[PDB]
Amino acid sequence: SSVIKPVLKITNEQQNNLNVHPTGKSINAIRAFTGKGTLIWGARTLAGNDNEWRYVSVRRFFNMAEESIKKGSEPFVFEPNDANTWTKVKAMIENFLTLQWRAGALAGAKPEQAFYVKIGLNETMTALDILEGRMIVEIGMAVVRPAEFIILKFSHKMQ
Amino acid sequence: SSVIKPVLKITNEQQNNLNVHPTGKSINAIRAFTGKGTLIWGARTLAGNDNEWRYVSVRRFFNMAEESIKKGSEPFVFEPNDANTWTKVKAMIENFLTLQWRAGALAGAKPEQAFYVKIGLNETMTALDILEGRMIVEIGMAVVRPAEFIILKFSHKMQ
Amino acid sequence: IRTYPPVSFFFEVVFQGENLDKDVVETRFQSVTGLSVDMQTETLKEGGENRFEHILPVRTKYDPLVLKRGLVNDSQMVKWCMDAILNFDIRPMNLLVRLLHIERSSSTIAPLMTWKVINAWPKKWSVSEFNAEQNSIAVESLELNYSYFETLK
Amino acid sequence: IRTYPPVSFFFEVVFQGENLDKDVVETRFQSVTGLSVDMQTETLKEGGENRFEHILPVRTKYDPLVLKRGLVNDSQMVKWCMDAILNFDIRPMNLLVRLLHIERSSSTIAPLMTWKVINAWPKKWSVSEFNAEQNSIAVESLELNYSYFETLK
Amino acid sequence: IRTYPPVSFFFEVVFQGENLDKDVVETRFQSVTGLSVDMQTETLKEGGENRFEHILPVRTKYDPLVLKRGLVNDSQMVKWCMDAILNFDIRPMNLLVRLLHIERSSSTIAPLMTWKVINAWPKKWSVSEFNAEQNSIAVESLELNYSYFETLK
Amino acid sequence: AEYPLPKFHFQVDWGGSRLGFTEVSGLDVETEVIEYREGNLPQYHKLKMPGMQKFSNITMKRGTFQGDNDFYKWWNTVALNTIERRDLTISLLNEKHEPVVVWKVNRAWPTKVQSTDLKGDGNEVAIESIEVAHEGLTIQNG
Amino acid sequence: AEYPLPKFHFQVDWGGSRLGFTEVSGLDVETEVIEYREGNLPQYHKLKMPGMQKFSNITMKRGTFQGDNDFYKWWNTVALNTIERRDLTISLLNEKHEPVVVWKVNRAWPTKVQSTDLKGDGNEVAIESIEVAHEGLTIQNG
Amino acid sequence: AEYPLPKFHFQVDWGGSRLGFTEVSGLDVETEVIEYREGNLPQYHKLKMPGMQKFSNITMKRGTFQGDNDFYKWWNTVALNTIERRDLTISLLNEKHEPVVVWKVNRAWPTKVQSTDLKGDGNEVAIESIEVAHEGLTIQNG
Repeated sequence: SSVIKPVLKITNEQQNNLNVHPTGKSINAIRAFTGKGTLIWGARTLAGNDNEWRYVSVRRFFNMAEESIKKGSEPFVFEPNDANTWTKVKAMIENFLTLQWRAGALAGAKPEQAFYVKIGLNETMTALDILEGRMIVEIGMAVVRPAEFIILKFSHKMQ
Repeated sequence: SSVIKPVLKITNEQQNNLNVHPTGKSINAIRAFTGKGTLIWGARTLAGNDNEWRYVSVRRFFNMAEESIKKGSEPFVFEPNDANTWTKVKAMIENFLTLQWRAGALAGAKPEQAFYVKIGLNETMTALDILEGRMIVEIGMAVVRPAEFIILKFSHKMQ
Repeated sequence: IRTYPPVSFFFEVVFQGENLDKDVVETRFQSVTGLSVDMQTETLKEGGENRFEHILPVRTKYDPLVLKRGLVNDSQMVKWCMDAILNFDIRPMNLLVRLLHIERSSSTIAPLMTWKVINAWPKKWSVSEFNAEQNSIAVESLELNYSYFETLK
Repeated sequence: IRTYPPVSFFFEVVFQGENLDKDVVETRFQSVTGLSVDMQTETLKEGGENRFEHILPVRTKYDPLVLKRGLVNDSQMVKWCMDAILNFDIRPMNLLVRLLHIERSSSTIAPLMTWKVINAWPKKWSVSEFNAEQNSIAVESLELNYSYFETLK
Repeated sequence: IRTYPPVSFFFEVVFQGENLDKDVVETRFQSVTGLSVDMQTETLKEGGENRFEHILPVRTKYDPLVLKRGLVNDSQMVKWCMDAILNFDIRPMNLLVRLLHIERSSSTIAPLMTWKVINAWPKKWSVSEFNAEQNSIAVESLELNYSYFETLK
Repeated sequence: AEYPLPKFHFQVDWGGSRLGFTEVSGLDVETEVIEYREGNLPQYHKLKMPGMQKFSNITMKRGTFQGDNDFYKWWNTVALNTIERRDLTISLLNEKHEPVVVWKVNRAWPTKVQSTDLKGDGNEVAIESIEVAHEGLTIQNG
Repeated sequence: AEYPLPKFHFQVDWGGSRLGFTEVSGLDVETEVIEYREGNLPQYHKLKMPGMQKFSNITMKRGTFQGDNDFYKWWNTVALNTIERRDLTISLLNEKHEPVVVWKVNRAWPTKVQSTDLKGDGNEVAIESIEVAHEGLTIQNG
Repeated sequence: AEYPLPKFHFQVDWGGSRLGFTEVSGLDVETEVIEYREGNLPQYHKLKMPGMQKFSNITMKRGTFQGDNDFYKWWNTVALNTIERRDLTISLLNEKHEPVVVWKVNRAWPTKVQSTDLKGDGNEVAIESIEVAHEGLTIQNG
């Protein structure tokens, strides 16, 4: 909004070396399209060769989820380190991730296909961590990734 | 318009080697006709022996259709690579080609005889392709071609 | 032997004229009518024959041709008509009227019936009323004179 | 190439006259009609040719122009008309008739079609019936003669 | 500048005559019509000018004035009319026709428009059909000739 | 969020002493459709194009209290073709008693006023109602 | 198989921010009938033959959320006879959240927008609705 | 015997892949009546005489399964005034799964195809329907 024009014009042959490069240091481009205006083209991070963290949206989603889980878990500090607190925190985390699955952010037809949360003695914690005041929770989450190139095949049909 | 005259006069015996030639490098002619003025005569490309791309109008039509399909499809970049986006893009393409059939540009008495559009897993795309971000659509179109020669035959009718 | 009659709403008009046969907007009409012929006669009575009289042929008359469209703001045809009407300069033309159908042997659009209309020139031109309180389309109507029409057998 | 035809209910009338082109109430009308032209001809029969007769052009005729409004109690236009009618003193004027549309390239109101009407002068004036038992508006109607009309190409 | 047009059902008629202007029942009417004027012309063709013809003014014509009421069994006006009709003794009068509105500056009834009708005299008188099987009112109708009408400016 | 809103908390500004009503209806916008077809179209159904607009009347109800005769006064403001015209504003509120959706009505004036029915065994209150004409309406959400 | 499908899991693509709706109707295709008979037919009833086609309008409902005013915006896109036209796609899904039956609608544009009713004792949400005109529709099963 | 038959066991042959339907109606035959009287008849009421015949349309319903799009295909067989026409046979069976009453329909072709409605809370299946025109019908019992 409130934009007249980019100062430089970038073509496809130039963006070929801006989006994919041996170093992984991707650069996103602002380009004008006819009848549309000035658009943001490219959504890749500075780690563009990383099989997990190529895309901006995946990392932003992971940051949001992690901070909200952190806020939800904070009220349990200074509690007795026993099975009851483990159960409480596990229930909180599963409820949050279920609400997130319902919104369409996680992949899968059922909650059991989207995430898992685990805590327990000799499962995630050794007694050493328990006695000294630590809790260990293991969380896994399934996400989806975007498509960037759309291709077409044109042909003639027998009359 | 605003033309007095061609600098050279071209006859039929000379255009015989300008319109059809073993190399395919056709040359179109500007000729004066009595009572009509100066007309453009010939509508063939530099690939005059190609069974598909002889005529200028066919290639210009294909270019127009391809660029408009491109513009229509651009808003779907960066979308999730799933069946819903495939459905969305397929519907857009069929609607455009239907509007073009209605105008008289495509051959056939019904839309099903003029074009076809296809997309799907193990139909146009493969599994691995999904993992990278690519969509493949197959489109076929039927067109018509002009007539160049008119032959008249005369005889004596019996009284 | 026929079992079902043809349909009237699929039709076309072609102007075999100055260069109007290649202009797409010059073939699209909302309505076409006026294709009818009439024989005019006189009556003669013979004395002594009281059972009937004699009807004798005299001449032949044709109806004007009427076309209706939505208003086209720049038309070569209307330039031709207004040149005839304002500057008293007429140049008659030939026309074709076609009734179309679907033929298949896949399918194709083909003419079913064709009439040739000979020596047409402008007769009347009109546009519909403008009214601030109605939902309507600006519709223009043209009427033409001609000599006769024939079937393209 | 056109796909949709124009609409008839957005229009305007302009009087290129004494000083009426700047008066706002003189451009607002409920209805305008009468814009049509007709060619009148005669028929000639040639002996020996029994297939058709000859139609020969004679003259051109135009329809009167009709305007309808709600009654305006003080109008300069009506003073002009009543000066023509009561004191047999006529002074013809020129008119424009416009059909309007919305153009955008944001948007603006612009003329779509324009006709020039040459040498108009009063023909008839009327007001509708007064009736104690009906819900109605006092409506006045004016009819004008003119020489011809042309398209502002 | 006007935004809303006037209403037609609030009106009055006044007879400026023998002594009828003070009689209350002589101002109450169910319907009044006939207030329209027309210019009659002739057509002249000039040789060599094929684009238009000349319209020349000739004379002016006015419509009769028509009044409708429920039947009044004793009317001085009807005595005036029947004296004209039975004894061939006519004495023309002047009339006013008023269109009324509410003005406030509290409120008051005031004239909005006024026409003067000059030299009126009887033309026709009628009463509606009597029918044993219908719910109806006896309605009388009067038609008058006059010379002309003018606006009371 | 993921939860919709209710219809049991609103307010009407109409130029009276009381802003409370029991029923509010007639909020609607409509447009006309014009159909067209030429003879040689490979399509046998008609084409559509927008036309003129149309707005409906507004109906509002309220209970009857002692000392309140505003509906009749506004209706009786009428003269031959003149009447007092007003700007009518209807709003939707949330839980902090603030607006959320606003309907704006230009140049409203009443066309019908309907009084109550009386029944001896009736264990119900006295309900009066009004119907309002207006040129155009608008919708503001957010 | 031997079991039919339900109607409680679908999706609509219309060019807005939300794909969820509460009601979808007006999916129908019709054709006209022409009758004919000649005088000497050993049959006394008329013969039938296909005519022109006709499509109905589309009606869709939705609950009202805060900050969403797409229906009014699309309706208000109208100009004298012009308006933004869209391609409308309605689908039916299965248990893996994939499509099964698709309705394709060409050149849709809205003709009516109806807002909610307000009742004080009402324990129901606010429902808005739209009606859509469109040239032609198609059906794809499989 | 002394016991009547039920209406819950039948079959339809229409040229499709499935012979099962949920509803069958529109089986009816009608004739017109012409009235006449002369002046001196000792009878003051009119005389009656048979006229022309009239048949009604046929309506059939079915549930929606995956991979079955026959109704739309048959409807879409239409051309300007031509279409594929079929012979329709409807039967009534007994307990050994054999026919008992047969309706024979000549030269049927579809005139309307109506798709389903979608409701989120709906605990009902998806029902499509068709309406069929046809020249004449016949009844065979026994």
